[PDB]
Amino acid sequence: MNIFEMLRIDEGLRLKIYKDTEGYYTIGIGHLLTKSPSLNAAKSELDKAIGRNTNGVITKDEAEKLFNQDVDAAVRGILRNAKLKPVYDSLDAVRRAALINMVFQAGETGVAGFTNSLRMLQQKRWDEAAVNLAKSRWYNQTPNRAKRVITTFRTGTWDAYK
Ligand SMILES: [Cl-]
Ligand SMILES: [Cl-]
Repeated sequence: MNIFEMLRIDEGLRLKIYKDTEGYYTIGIGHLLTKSPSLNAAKSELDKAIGRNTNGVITKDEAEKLFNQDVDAAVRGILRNAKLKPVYDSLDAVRRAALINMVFQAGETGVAGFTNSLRMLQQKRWDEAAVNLAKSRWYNQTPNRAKRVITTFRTGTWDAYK
């Protein structure tokens, strides 16, 4: 198990424009296109991301390419974040993957805002961080996914994904 397979599990794969759980325009493996209500604005962002007139549909390869870029961006965003880098450097390899997963889903600002939980993670107080991470909109809106992420932080194994 690694970050790519983990996220592929949590986000799925769709070759056609679709709405995420919040109702936003998305494509591929969780690649948010836009937060605007317009399908057209979405088609436009897609074409621009792919580099061609797509018509709301992409190939598997295209999807995997967006995916690789987004995982890369997530990691780099963590290292560039003053609040995130420290937690991340403190963690083992599995737990690091759980951090990247939250980041990829909720944006860096998003995560950087879980102040108390980040502190708990850094202190290695697993069980407490889990409880604290659960008191969030993030958990309430996508509970089964959040649950997987949280177990990963709690245990340090890939058990929730196996
Ligand atoms: Cl892009
Ligand atoms: Cl869920």
